[PDB]
Amino acid sequence: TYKYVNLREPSMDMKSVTDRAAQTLLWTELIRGLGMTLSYLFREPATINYPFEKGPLSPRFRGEHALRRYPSGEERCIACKLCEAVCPAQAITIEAEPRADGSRRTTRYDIDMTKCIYCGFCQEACPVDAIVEGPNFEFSTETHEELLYNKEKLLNNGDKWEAEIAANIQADYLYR
Amino acid sequence: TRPTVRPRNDVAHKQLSAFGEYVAEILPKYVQQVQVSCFSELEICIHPDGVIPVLTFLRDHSNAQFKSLADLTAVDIPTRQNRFEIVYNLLSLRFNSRIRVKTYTDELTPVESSVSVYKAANWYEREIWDMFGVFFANHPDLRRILTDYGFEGHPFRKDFPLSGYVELRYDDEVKRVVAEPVELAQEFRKFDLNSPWEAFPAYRQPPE
Amino acid sequence: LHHAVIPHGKGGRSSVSGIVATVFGATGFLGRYLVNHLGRMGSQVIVPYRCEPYDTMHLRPMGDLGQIIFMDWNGRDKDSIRRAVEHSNVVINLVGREWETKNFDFEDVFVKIPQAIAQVSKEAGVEKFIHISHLNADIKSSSKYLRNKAVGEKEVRETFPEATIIKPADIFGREDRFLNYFANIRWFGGVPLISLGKKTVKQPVYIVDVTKGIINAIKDPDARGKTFAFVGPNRYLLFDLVQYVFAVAHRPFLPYPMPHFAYRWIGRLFEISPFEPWTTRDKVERIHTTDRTLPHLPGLEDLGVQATPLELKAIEVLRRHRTYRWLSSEIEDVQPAKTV
Amino acid sequence: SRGEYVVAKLDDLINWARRSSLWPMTFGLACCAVEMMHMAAPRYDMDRFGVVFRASPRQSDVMIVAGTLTNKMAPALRKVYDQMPEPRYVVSMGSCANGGGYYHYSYSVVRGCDRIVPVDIYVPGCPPTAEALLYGILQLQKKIKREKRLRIWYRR
Amino acid sequence: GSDRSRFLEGKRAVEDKNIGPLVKTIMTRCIQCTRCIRFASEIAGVDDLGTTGRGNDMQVGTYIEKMFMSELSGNIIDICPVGALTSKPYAFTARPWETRKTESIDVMDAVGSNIVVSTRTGEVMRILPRMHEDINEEWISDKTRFAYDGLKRQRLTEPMVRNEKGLLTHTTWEDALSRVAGMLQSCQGNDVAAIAGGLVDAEALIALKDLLNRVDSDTLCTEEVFPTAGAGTDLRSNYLLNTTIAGVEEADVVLLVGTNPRFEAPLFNARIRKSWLHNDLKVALIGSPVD
Amino acid sequence: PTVKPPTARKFIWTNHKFNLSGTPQQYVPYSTTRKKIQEWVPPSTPYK
Amino acid sequence: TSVKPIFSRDMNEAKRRVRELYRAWYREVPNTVHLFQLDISVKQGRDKVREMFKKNAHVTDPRVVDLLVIKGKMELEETINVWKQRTHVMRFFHETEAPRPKDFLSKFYVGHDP
Amino acid sequence: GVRTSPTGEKVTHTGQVYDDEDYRRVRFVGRQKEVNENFAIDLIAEQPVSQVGSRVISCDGGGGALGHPRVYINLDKETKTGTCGYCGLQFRQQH
Amino acid sequence: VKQDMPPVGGYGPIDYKRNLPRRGLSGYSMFAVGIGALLFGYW
Amino acid sequence: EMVRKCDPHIGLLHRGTEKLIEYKTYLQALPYFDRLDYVSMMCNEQAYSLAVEKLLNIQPPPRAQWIRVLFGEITRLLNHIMAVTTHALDIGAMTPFFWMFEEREKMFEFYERVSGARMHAAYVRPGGVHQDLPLGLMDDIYEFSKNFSLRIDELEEMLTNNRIWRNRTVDIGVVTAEDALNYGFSGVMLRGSGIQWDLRKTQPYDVYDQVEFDVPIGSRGDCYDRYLCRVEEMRQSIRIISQCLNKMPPGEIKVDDAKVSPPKRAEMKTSMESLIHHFKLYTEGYQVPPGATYTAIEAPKGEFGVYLVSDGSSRPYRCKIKAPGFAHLAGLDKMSKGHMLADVVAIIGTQDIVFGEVDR
Amino acid sequence: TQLITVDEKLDITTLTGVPEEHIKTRKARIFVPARNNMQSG
Ligand SMILES: CCCCCCCCCCCCCCCCCC(=O)OC[C@H](COP(=O)(O)OCCN)OC(=O)CCCCCCCCCCCCCCCCC
Ligand SMILES: NC(=O)C1=CN([C@@H]2O[C@H](COP(=O)(O)OP(=O)(O)OC[C@H]3O[C@@H](n4cnc5c(N)ncnc54)[C@H](OP(=O)(O)O)[C@@H]3O)[C@@H](O)[C@H]2O)C=CC1
Ligand code: SF4
Ligand code: SF4
Ligand code: SF4
Ligand code: SF4
Ligand code: SF4
Ligand SMILES: [K+]
Ligand SMILES: [Zn+2]
Repeated sequence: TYKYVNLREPSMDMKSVTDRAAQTLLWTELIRGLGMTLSYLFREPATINYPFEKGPLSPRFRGEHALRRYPSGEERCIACKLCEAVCPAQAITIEAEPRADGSRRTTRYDIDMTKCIYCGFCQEACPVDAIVEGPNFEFSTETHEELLYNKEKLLNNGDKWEAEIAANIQADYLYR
Repeated sequence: TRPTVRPRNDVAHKQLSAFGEYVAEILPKYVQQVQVSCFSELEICIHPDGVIPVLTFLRDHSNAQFKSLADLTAVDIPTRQNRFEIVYNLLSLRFNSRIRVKTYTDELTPVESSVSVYKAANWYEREIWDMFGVFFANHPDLRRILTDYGFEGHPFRKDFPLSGYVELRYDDEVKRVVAEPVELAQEFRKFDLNSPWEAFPAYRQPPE
Repeated sequence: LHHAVIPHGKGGRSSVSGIVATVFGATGFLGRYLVNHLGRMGSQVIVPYRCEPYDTMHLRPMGDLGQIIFMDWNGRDKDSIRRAVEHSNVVINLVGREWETKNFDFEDVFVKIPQAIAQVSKEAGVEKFIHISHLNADIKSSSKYLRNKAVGEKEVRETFPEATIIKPADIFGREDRFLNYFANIRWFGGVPLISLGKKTVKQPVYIVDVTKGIINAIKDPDARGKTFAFVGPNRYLLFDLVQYVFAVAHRPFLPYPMPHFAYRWIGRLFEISPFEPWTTRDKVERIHTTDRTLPHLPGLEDLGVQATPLELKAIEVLRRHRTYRWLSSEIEDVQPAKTV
Repeated sequence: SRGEYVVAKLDDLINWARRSSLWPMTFGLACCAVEMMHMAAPRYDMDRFGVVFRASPRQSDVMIVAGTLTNKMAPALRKVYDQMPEPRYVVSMGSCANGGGYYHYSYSVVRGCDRIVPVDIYVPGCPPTAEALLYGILQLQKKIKREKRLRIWYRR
Repeated sequence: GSDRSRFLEGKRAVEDKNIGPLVKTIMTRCIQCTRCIRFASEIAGVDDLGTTGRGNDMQVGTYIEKMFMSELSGNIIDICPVGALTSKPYAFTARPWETRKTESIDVMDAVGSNIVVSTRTGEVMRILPRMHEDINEEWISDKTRFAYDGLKRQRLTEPMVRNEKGLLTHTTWEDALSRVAGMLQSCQGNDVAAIAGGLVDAEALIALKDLLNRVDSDTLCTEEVFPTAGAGTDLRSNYLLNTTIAGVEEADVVLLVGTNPRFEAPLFNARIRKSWLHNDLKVALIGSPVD
Repeated sequence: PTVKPPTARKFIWTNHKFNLSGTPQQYVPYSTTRKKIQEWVPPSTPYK
Repeated sequence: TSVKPIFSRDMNEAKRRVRELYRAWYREVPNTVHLFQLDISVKQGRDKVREMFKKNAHVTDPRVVDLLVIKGKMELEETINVWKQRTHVMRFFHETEAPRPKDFLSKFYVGHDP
Repeated sequence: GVRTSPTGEKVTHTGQVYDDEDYRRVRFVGRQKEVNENFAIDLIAEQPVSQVGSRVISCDGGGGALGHPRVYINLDKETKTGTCGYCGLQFRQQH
Repeated sequence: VKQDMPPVGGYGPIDYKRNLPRRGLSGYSMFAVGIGALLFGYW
Repeated sequence: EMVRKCDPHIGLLHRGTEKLIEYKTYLQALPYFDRLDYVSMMCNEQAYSLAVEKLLNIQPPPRAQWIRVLFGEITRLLNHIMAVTTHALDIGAMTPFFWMFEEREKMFEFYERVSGARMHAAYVRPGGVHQDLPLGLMDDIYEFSKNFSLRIDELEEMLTNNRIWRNRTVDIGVVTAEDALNYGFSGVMLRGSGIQWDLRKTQPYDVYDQVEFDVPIGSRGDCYDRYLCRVEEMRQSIRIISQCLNKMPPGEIKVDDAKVSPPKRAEMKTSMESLIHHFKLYTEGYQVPPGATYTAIEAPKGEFGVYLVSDGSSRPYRCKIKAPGFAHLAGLDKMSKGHMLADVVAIIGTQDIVFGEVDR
Repeated sequence: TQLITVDEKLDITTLTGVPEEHIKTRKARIFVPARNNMQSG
């Protein structure tokens, strides 16, 4: 159930000794290595053409966060603070009060995108699928505070990417 | 109890109880308690004067043969007067087993270094100097190994806070990365999560 | 006072200072250390920049998030100034050019732009304005710099009646043009002077002292409308000053007199390039101008600043110019220069 | 004017020369070094963009701070950045280098590498994928493309 | 309990009520434990909560549109083990794991109820009682529970002085303390005096007493006019509740003269009622015939 | 989406925007909550 | 009250070890100013070392001053071997920190600190 | 349903807009205050009241496992409709 | 149930060993080629 | 150039992991372990999962254990590609680096399909695994393992027979067996030095006593025998992936003790007890019985161990992390004596040192 | 004898690395935590 790597006693007959001396003088394994390199010279390379092509992904991908909505216009977030409770980086800050129709909604929903570790506990802790971690990963910014999303940027990302996040959750929610 | 509950290994429990009685009745000078956990692991709680004479037994004895030092660990507990709980974990490759040797100290009592028995601890208890402040006499290069060079204090003591007492920022005045008192932009929000209902009745502590 | 501008915290980086500063000319030498010293109190600093944004990059590590706001501005543009200073409560003016260019003379930089900034800061409701003039600025000087800067001094004083005018005497530092000018005439031919430079008297003031003076001028309500004269504690001749410069850097030193026959013409001999000028005739007329003594004005003693002299920081400045053979030297090797 | 067009084309040439052959330095710290090596790997392939490693800080342009910035390597990072010739750029890769990350409240973590060096392009993630890092590098090229160095010099 | 369900039917939906602007009532969540009724009958003594219905439709309600307004009517927010009775000012605003529980003292009445101000990120969220056997057993009045949001309106924040017109405007502490001490240094005798309020601790009172003893001014007064005739305040036994609050549980006859202890000191009335209930106390009230 | 079109809503954007960094359309963070402590405003009448 | 010592039996040998550590730092300070090419003087450095020694001047516990000797030897070994940098030596000279309030009136003015 | 302050700044659905003398509008000078313009309280008013004929109605937000957890609403109040606790929809017993 | 499972007949066997094809001539053949090249060059 | 003293100063990446674990609950403190050894993510998840499940006195379902072993061997392929290719990169052969990172890119696509993120999955949780395999994943894992053995073959064609490689690894850092046991070496550092020890064979965890594989044992204890041991562990990992894809059992992927693993979101929105358990697992978390375990597994670097002390509450009281690279980098001081500057780089290559878990 | 006599006050304020500002201006509070009246445990 175990094997001995490098426990080969080489043969000491004049045929194999002449073969190893020919390997030493005439460099057989060097030509073998150069031949393997030459065999990779004549292949199709695996360089995809970004940004006109895109790297392959899955519908489970963890990218930019967003707050979704029902198919009636109402925002899903009912201010229940599970997403900031299970947040391992404590990137989420939630401050809530009843709004003008008495419904339990947030007033501050901040996800610090530089504390956030993109592990997706908030998309699985949210009982109403309000916060989701959508498809976008090309949201690099030139300044640090543009990576401190408030509620407004997350609702705008939800309105931006809803046409994709709805199909991804539609394809994926049977596993969850 | 068939799908989800862990299968109990009574063989390991009986063999570790026999070997715990063995190590107890050989060394009554240093071995204080011998316990076997419910998940079949052995713990030999000893006195800090027996760091070398216990381990040198377990490194050498023909029915111990714990040749490997897997992990040396200190656990700080503030409510005890001997607050540091230094934990030796030993692996015997021939007897296919592990033992745990648990000693104790406060901040000022030195614990004897075990580099003469296992050289592997040459960093580990050295780390216990850096992370806890437990001094290990007769150690060759005992100095800090994980913290920064200008770090005053010992981090993994539980009276040391989560964020430190200094932060580093670059400063263009003196053209230098300097240390200033920390002011967190967001406070570390501590969550009082301990539910007041008794989760495990078999671990109940009897009252005063 | 407004609830967001109430000073909080222990005065560190993430504290709130109660200071909203608009630092014009912040991408130079004084604005560098001024944004550095304001950002460690947590002051919301508006930085108007004219240059490339890359040249402003070294201002970004000087504060917390959102405590430095960069924005474009032009000097002949009232709209940019009113767009930049309307939310502040102190406007510091550090706009200066040691040399005139094709698009800006000294009249644009010292008379037009400070009067525009002070006029807008009056007519937009700013409580504190701070202007920076030179100590030798006079109406009838032989240099264009000091004449235009004294005229701009009088204009800023008369159009904003509480403008804290500050007179630093001669500032030395790391990115200066005072010790870096005296040390970077070494391989040109022998440090030219007039009558061996023993005829003009200076007192150099240190830049951290000037910056702490600007901070204490922002803090002090008693410092409204004054005309401060920031000077160093020790007065020097120019000759033994340049002795001390070439004696800290451990350099050869053979000065020579270059008279007024041809040492104003080495300007038009030595700025034939249109680039950043090494010398000019205004630099010649200002280095060979003595520092006037104005004891009646309040100085660094009258804002709670201990003035740090030359000898404790000249090694920090001029370690850059030693070749290799005395980089492992000390401050206890060079004898300090003679005061006057 | 005419010379305005001359310095405009000169800015176009030198900004193209600087954004077309950015040379990153071999600087990784943590998990993001693996994904930066994936951004060098034959799928996403930085080297097609003229983006090739030089280990010396003297001969590099962009410093991808890929990992976590502790206290013990803050002056090392500052001296490495100071030993890069101007123009030099900084891409902050990953959440720990951006704003403290998963170890933001720790006792020995510098909360973001913008406290130490000036940072141009923040690439968020934990780790950002090699495609996202490549997006940050191409956004850095779009940032270098709209520089106006000689135009501002002619207009100063 | 078990970790999953066997129920596959349609649940019940119990109608909400309206019992006041303090106790938000969502009766779907009730479990019919009847702590409402036992509290409102035995301790609060109001007798306005009951069970209407028989079987699974047994609704803990009032059967009328009555507004349950007692002096202790918020304490059903404490002892309801489910979320059927919530605190309407505290409703939707916080969540208990993040609350920093800081132990403190009520000042709204003279009972001095041991409380916990539980906060969140440096802002007061709610006020709970502490279980303390001699004072406030585990109850508080409604003023104690719901007066935290008067603590965040119309607050004084900055020093304010009269300008040349006679209007109060903001100023620093140097200017304000200079303009107070410049008048203070020109006073002596009874030319300076002090009125104390209702919510001021002993440290500030003794600080201002020593300050006016630097001037030799003994005229320092309170809002509440206690008679200084006789022993006055000299012996302590003529202005205290000399027995205890717990000593009400040892008495048999309690005389109340001119007071309304329901509203002046509500948990003292709750202790009087507990002695009335369990000890068969006799109470006589010389004063107005109040409920 | 030419074969399986996405499901339409009233709130999804009719104009997808690219990354708006560096432009005047760049995101600015701010507090989305109102003022907590109501400060006392003095009556502006004379006090006699 | 009978506990195991570290290196010193009583206060006399502990004072001897503190004294030899101060000897080592007094010898060390000119080398630290020289090879790190600092901007400080030997007078200023030795007065700061005097301040660092007098910061712990209230201890009569022999084990505590033994551990202070050992940690001073660690600082010394991190200074002789160039393991500290310029910044780790200049962290003792708190130069970038603003001057903190000391009296009652300024601490009253700036915040709620006792 | 966004309205505009007298200062010149948009109003969120929370109700936050800065003062005229608050300095923190200077972060919006030269940039834009990214607010949402699909207000949820104005989009939930366009939903008609669902006329149902039961006494206890079961609302789950639609979709089955993609909505909120399924709750039960009593509808015996005829003056007030039965508002769902999560989704903001509302029902009515038609008799 | 519909779940990620292996197919009906399982999977095919997977090679996990070394395969170095033993190419090239013998030693005598390589020295014969080299010495013949020497002799032709010399002639 | 003859090196007389190697002092490896560490702590340049010490980010205080095992103090931050003491303030965060068990689900919250899982993704720290992905970030310790950042090429052996799910193996560290598996070690912490076995520690928490040993304290909780529960066990995973069978399908979750087979998924853990399958992705543990995919992670072993990741770590040994990283080890071989960076040990060749630190010498100068930078070509099989670029060859094998296409295969490692495909395995990160497998992680991106099975969990969503490419490196730090947060997948292997205490109670089994978090999410069941997507449809069509095992077909791609079979189509990957059908092609990866040729990649191992051509890598061994390049570097094993090459004399320039053998001159850099034959007599470099010989480790004697008794001093290997003395210095706390574990895993490959033992097995290259002739010591027969593999924690999947001797102290077996979840289903390694059902899959059949071989243990590569060296003969001289140099860099070269450990190179051959890593190549052969890639061979045996292909063997174990074949045996796991042929023997994947149906069923669930979490433990059905719903007080430990969260319920399905389909029944979280339908049942009451499932919503209460979802709420209290994602806000408080689950309580753990009080006690101290040291669960140690065979990460591809060696013994990766968690000494977890649980006070009874839903947060760990102590979580000590034993890394293999810590004791290996301790043994660096003996291993580099008698060699030069260009051999210390090869010794740091043959001990696969990821400093995130060396520093914690 | 290997045991020394220490009758001095057991003080480690110079060994925990804590600055002086967080020793002589901080008020530690030892208390049994009161029961949350929402709950019965
Ligand atoms: C009086 C009249 C003259 C005035 C002074 C003129 C001085 C020289 C000017 C040279 C050209 C300057 C303009 C440079 C390009 C400006 C336009 C531009 O932005 O083009 C971009 C385009 C590539 O676009 P990009 O975004 O990089 O592509 C991403 C992939 N889609 O880029 C391209 O398609 C290629 C750009 C090539 C640039 C020209 C070729 C290099 C320069 C050769 C001459 C100078 C060389 C001197 C000697 C060097 C050593 C041989
Ligand atoms: N000799 C001295 O050092 C002393 C100087 N002062 C005064 O203090 C001030 C600061 O001095 P210092 O830091 O040394 O000078 P600098 O040359 O170092 O910096 C001046 C700054 O002003 C800006 N500026 C100047 N003119 C214009 C313009 N027309 N349009 C836009 N920006 C402009 C420059 O920006 P950009 O790069 O975009 O042009 C630069 O950032 C000056 O006003 C100076 O006269 C006072 C006493 C002594
Ligand atoms: S992905 Fe993780 S770290 Fe990020 S906000 Fe969600 S729970 Fe927090
Ligand atoms: S995002 Fe979800 S989990 Fe977070 S508070 Fe809103 S509804 Fe609750
Ligand atoms: S941001 Fe996260 S994943 Fe990235 S290097 Fe840091 S710890 Fe690793
Ligand atoms: S106390 Fe709560 S659970 Fe009990 S009867 Fe009242 S509403 Fe129902
Ligand atoms: S938190 Fe308690 S009262 Fe509220 S819905 Fe859940 S079980 Fe019912
Ligand atoms: K309740
Ligand atoms: Zn609903």
